[PDB]
Amino acid sequence: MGVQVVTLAAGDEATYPKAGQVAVVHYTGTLADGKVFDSSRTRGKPFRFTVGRGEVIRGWDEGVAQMSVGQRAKLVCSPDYAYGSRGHPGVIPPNATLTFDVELLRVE
Repeated sequence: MGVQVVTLAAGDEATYPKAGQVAVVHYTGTLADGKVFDSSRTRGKPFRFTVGRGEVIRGWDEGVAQMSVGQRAKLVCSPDYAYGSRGHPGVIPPNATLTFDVELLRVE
């Protein structure tokens, strides 16, 4: 509830991030309509963070939490569990659902 994950490219399906551990994945902006947005891969630099900490949003937390290394899927979560609330002009809608494509690269 509030965050959904749709598998896109099956990966290892064996190695998953641990609660409190630092996981590295690639996030890509995308709207429910399909409109593509700014992505991290665009700069050839994956985003890493501690799954469970307060540095990321609830969406990514659960999303990546249920993700596997080398696995790619879409992360469609609500603004209540992300930064969609405030958002920005030409970047993020006013408290609107968002779908960020997350791709696990490795876990640490």
